[PDB]
Amino acid sequence: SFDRPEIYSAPVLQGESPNDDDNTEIIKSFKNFILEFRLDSQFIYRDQLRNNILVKNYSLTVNMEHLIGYNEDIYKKLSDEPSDIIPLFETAITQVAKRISILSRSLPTFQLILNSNANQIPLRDLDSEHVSKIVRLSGIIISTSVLSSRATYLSIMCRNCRHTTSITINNFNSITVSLPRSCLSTIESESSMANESNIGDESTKKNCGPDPYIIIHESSKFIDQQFLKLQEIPELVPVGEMPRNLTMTCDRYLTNKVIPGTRVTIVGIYSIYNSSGVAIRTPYIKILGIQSDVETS
Amino acid sequence: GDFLGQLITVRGIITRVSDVKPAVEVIAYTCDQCGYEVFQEVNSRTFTPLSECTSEECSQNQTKGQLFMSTRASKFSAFQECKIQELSQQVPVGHIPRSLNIHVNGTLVRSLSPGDIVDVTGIFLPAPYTGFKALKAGLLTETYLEAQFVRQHK
Amino acid sequence: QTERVFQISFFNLPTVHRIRDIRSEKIGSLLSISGTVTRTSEVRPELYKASFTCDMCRAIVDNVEQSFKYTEPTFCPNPSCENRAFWTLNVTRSRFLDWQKVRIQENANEIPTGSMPRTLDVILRGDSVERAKPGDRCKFTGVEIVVPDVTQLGLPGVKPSSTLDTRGISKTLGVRDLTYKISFLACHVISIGEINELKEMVKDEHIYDKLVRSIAPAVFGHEAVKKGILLQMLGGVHKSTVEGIKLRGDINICVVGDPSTSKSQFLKYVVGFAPRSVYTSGKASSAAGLTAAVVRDEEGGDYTIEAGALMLADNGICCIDEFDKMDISDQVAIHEAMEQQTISIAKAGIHATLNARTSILAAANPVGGRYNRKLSLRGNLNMTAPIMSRFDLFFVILDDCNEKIDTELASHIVDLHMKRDEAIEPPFSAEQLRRYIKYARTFKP
Amino acid sequence: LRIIWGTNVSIQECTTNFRNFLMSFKYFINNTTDEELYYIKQLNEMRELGTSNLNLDARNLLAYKQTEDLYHQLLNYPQEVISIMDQTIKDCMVSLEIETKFYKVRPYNVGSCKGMRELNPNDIDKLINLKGLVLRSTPVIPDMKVAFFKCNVCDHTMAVEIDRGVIQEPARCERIDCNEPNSMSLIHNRCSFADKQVIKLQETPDFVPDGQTPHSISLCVYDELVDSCRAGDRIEVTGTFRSIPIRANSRQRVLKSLYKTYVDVVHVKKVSDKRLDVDTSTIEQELMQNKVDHNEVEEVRQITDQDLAKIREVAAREDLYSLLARSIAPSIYELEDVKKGILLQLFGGTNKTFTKGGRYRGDINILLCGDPSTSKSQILQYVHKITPRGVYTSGKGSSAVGLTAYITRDVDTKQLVLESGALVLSDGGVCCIDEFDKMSDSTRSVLHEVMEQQTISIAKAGIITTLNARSSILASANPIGSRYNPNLPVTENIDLPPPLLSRFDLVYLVLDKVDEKNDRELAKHLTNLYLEDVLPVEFLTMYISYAKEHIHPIITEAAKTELVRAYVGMRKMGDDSRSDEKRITATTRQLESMIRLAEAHAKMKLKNVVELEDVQEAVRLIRSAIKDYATDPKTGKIDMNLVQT
Ligand SMILES: [Zn+2]
Ligand SMILES: [Zn+2]
Ligand SMILES: [Zn+2]
Ligand SMILES: [Zn+2]
Repeated sequence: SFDRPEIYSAPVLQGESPNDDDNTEIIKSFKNFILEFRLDSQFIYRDQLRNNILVKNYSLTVNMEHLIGYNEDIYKKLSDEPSDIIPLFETAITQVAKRISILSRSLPTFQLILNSNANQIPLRDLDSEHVSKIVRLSGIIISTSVLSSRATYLSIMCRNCRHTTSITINNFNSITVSLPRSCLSTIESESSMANESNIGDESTKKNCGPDPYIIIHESSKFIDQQFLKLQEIPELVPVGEMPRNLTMTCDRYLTNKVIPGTRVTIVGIYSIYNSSGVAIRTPYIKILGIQSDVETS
Repeated sequence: GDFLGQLITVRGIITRVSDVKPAVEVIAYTCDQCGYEVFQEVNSRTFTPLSECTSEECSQNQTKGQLFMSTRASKFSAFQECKIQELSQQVPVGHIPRSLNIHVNGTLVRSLSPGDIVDVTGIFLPAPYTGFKALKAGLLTETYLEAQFVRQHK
Repeated sequence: QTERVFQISFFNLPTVHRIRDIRSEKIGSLLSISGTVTRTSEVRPELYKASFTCDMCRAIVDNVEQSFKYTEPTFCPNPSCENRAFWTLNVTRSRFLDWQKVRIQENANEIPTGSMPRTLDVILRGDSVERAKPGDRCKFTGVEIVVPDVTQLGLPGVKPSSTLDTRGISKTLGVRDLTYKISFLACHVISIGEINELKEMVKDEHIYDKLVRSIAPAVFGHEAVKKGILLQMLGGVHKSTVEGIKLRGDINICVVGDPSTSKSQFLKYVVGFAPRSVYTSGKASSAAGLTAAVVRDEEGGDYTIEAGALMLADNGICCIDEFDKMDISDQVAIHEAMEQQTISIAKAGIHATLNARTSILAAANPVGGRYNRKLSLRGNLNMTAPIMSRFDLFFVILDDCNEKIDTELASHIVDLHMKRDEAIEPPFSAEQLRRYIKYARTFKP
Repeated sequence: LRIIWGTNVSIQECTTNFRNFLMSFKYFINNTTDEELYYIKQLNEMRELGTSNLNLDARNLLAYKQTEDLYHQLLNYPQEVISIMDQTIKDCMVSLEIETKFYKVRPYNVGSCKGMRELNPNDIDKLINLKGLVLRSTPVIPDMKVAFFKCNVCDHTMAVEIDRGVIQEPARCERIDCNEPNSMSLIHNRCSFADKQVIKLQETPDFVPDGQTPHSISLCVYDELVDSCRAGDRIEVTGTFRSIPIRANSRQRVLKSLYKTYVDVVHVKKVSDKRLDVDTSTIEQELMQNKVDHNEVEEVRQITDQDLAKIREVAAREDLYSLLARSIAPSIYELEDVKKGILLQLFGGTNKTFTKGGRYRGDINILLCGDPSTSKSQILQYVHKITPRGVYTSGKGSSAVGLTAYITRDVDTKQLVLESGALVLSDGGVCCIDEFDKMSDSTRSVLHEVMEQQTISIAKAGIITTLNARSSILASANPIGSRYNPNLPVTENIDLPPPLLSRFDLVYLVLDKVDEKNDRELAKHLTNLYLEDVLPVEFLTMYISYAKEHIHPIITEAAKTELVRAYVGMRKMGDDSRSDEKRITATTRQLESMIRLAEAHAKMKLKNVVELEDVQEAVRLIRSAIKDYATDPKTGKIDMNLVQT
């Protein structure tokens, strides 16, 4: 009738010398950038982060061309493999804000909103090249769906044995984590009396069932997700053809920022999802920034 | 069973004493990629060694180093196991004397020898069942005694 | 029409290595070793080049090299199928070889001080099978190999282990144990250890006396025992009647004396001279070590018999010292070997009849230390009546006190110590005498 | 002062600290070798001889002021200190092939400690020394160092190095053209291996706490120290203290929390100043193998020329025979005739080998009959402790299986192995049987062959072979009833068949008489010991080993005449008293006994010639042992008025 053993660590020695394309070095270079980069004599991003934390907006808006004059390597990587770098750049901001809150007196992952002023590919100039890459687009909004609920933290329980665990999601861009198919009590032979409670009932093996996990909703947390459609400017369209449109997805601090009838600049990732032909996929854009030309007052 | 988890003293005679061997409590590992040190806790009679690194750096980077055991850093204890039997004047009329198990750790080893009459202070604690499966009904457990202070009558 | 398997055989190397000198820096090289053979197995087929069928597609892959293990193909040859793990075996169209296993032991003269003999497993292939008999001294030329060994899990020390390198694999567990023991695979097997002289011997008309005077030269006198031993080395005739009654043709001798008499030197002479002879003592021998024992093969599916003293002396002489310290259980087996020439085995569900056509040389101590001249022979011995009846000759050695004989005996004993081996000058040598005995046994009077 | 993590060692500090000591060492002191630069002779002679191992005593360093620190550090971190000590050598050697040859050190004087079972878990990875008797050793085991991989799609061969036991198998072929996943195969016989052997040792500590039964220890010897130890050997071993976790069973990768213990041997010592040197006549081929294997384990001891000069200076002494007999047991007030037999037993007869097969050995066998309450028991103990190989047996405590051989189950490998017995472990030594008369006829049976041919023949399940038992027998027997009765014959006083009594070379009748000046001397002798010339132990053992090693005596005709005359005279006596077992009848073994004793007496005093004096002394001793100078040849009775002390 014993307890759960633990695993813990502590730094001792210098390991192998660090390769510059290491993830930790990327996080450290981006944390240096945040608190170092200067324009004129004001440290813009530290001040911005402090002010945003005062008003409970957990986000940072970064102008993309400010980094192509500080560290071009991490710029090339971001424009080439955005899905791998964005999660890493989202750790440094949380780490900095953690210190700021503690010294200026439950913080979720911080959202990175990208705003840019550069080349703009038209909506009809999209091909196989731009897949898993960052593009800049202009157009008009015609649709905005209703906000949907998606999980970030899930607490679950097994309906047969009563084993409990948790799940954390920090990747909401796909439109995926799922609930475990088998009870995790058997693979985590953790306690000395637990593997003994797993037996009995004459001669047989504890079988919980095909999918036995129930979600305890009062102990879970959620976020908002939206769908939008962008249309090409109805003026520079081929004569006698229907205008083409694209489907875009956004969440957290980008929702309810626009209304249909607005002309906008969007920065995002060109990706696909599965929905006649041997192997065909449907494209869509993950939103990373919104800028409106001018709004109808 | 009323006496489990308490501090109790016993009176008996020692029948067998085992040698002194090391018992592992925390195992130490060294990663060449990061230079951290991983410490694994053991409280069973059998355990499974770790394979991959669980450091923060290795946990983040895709490249994860391989673990090796460092004997010197580990946590070790001195272990002995003793059997104690009833005195003749305590056995009921017509029955045979019974036995019990005692555990010793630390600087209290090499203090009991076979053939001694003693009074042992210990903590009465349970252990997992080790009998036949077909004869198991419920959550049955075994008992052992954790030595803390030894008195000898001679 | 298949191709013929070819085998190469090297021999006549410069040096021969002892079993207790094999090291691990000679692994996979050519060497020659010596030893004594105890156990052999039956001949069984071995997988050499196999044919496999694909389970995704049905293609045929032929002539896969096995190399000491059950190897499977690692890539479908069709540029389309991507099968690498799923295969089935056509046992009808695969090529086999012949396979036997032999067990060897260290020779008596090569054992160090205070230690026990060592063993080694020898593998034979092809045409080399069935050349080694139990109880032989052979020289092997071959290659020193390593085979898996799961008995080492428990020995102290660091035992090497294998794992796959995870540095370089793109991601978004097969540990194997390297424990081996040293074995031997052989390509050449040899068993080690003119008419002018034979026709010269046959003529001499004092040949009998010379032969008598050439036996056990180190012993002084006792000519009757010398004659008996020769007649026992030569033999009689084996006959069979119409009714299947078998008439026996082996001579059995017993020498009776007290611990003072020189009766063990006769036995030691015969165990050093005769081709197939074994020396055993009363209280250092068990029944299983005389008749036979049954052991099971690791390969599985069969069993093997291991020979005892009586089987290793088939068509030969078995020497037993201290016959009076034998048990009734052993004596009932010796009687079976003497009336019948068979040994019966029934243990663990194995039935087997084995051949023991052997002669018995036995030395017995009087019942009370000394021989009582006032009692009969039966009163002085401790044997079962069935055993005593089937002995042909009983020789009793008694002591006499005569001065001239004592002078001669003492002179002889001191001469041997002073002059080493230049104190015998026998009529014939051992190599001469073996040839004559071999020639003599082929006559049927 | 860089400190290696987890230690207090600075590599540069210790290397520089070590090279000054190695280039300058100091120390009833001489002026020839005790005041010269010591270790540069040791290195120069090493490189000259073509040798690779330096043997480094330890207490050398606990005096020289600098390297005191290094002694404590060597007894605590053997792994890190011994790699510093080698780089000093191969640097020091060229400072004086030597650019491609590897050097080693071997500490052999670590002291203190009080046995394996007194060591705690805090003594893991420490240097300790052990003494004991070897029983078993497993055959050589191959250990992998470099592995061989073949690409089955491109035939590119790769080699890998073991790193602390683990092998890294490449996932992708290394060829830039053939880059396949999982194409690497292992070919076992193309790999590089090394040697490993496991020994089992019966520990013989000095302090035995109350109620410790003997136990056994496991030792791992690698590379050079293979076949350097044989069962029956009493050795001294230096090594490290380790621990290892074991797997619960073959199928599962699960381990057991309680650890297993053993010792990594670094140095082995097979000599002692206070014991005799092994018989080279029995290990001829091991000496040849050691040179072929280049292991510098020294079996025999070194003799300087001052000490060898002392040897002949003493060997010239007039009273050598009395002096040697006196210094055998310097604390047993007893007749010199009894001690002379032990002295000549130690020298042993000349071993002779015929070139047509046929071996004659020179082992002496002695029986000590006589009243109880004598010092027979001490003689056997003293001889047990001076001879290199021996076992002590009781009468009614032995079995034939326990004396010859047996099969046992090894708790490590769980298989059945063969193990040696009492008499085979005593090969080239002395076996002491106490209370011989109380032993069964079944157990007495096995001794006949050992006393006749010095072999044993075993036909049991698994073994059919002949074993070598070249041992000396020293036996003591108790007389029937209270005391020896002079009125009865000897054959009626000892419960042993008269035919068996004739197999012994010497039979000693130890009789007790009441006489006032003998009693006075014995009482003063004993009382002098409870208060607060002779040859010390070292010199005695050295002399005996020298004689047993070099000289070899051969007999002459003048001796032959006397031998034959003596044998005939002995047989002619009592020719009428043979039917009645009054006296011990004479046989040919007595002739051989005279031969053996003459050769042993010749070997003493360092001759190669057995002259007439030797045979006369041998016959004198044989008669004096049986007390034939006081026996009535008709009745077999002893006149005690004539038995003088
Ligand atoms: Zn469950
Ligand atoms: Zn790591
Ligand atoms: Zn296929
Ligand atoms: Zn390849």
